Amino acid sequence: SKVGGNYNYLYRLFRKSNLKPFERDISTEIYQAGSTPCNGVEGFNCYFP
Amino acid sequence: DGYFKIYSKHTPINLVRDLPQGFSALEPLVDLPIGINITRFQTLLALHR
Repeated sequence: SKVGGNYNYLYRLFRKSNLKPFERDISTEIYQAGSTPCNGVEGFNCYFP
Repeated sequence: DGYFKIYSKHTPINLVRDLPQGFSALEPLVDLPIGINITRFQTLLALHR
């Protein structure tokens, strides 16, 4: 916790399902929460996990 | 659970094109904790020029 803050720590917010014990998830992509495909560009209902 | 279990056994044969009738077991050899989700596989061969 340095002056100005430390930002080398990241975590996933949104997921399509639950995980299994002793299994990892490192691949990143875009997540769609509505009825319209995100088309790979950040927009409404399109947030980086 | 991530663990990759491998067994093996070695035995010669005198045949042309078949699977002979008989009994033989397998024994454990080596285990590595790769721990990657897996759903497919393939195989590689060799050719003589």
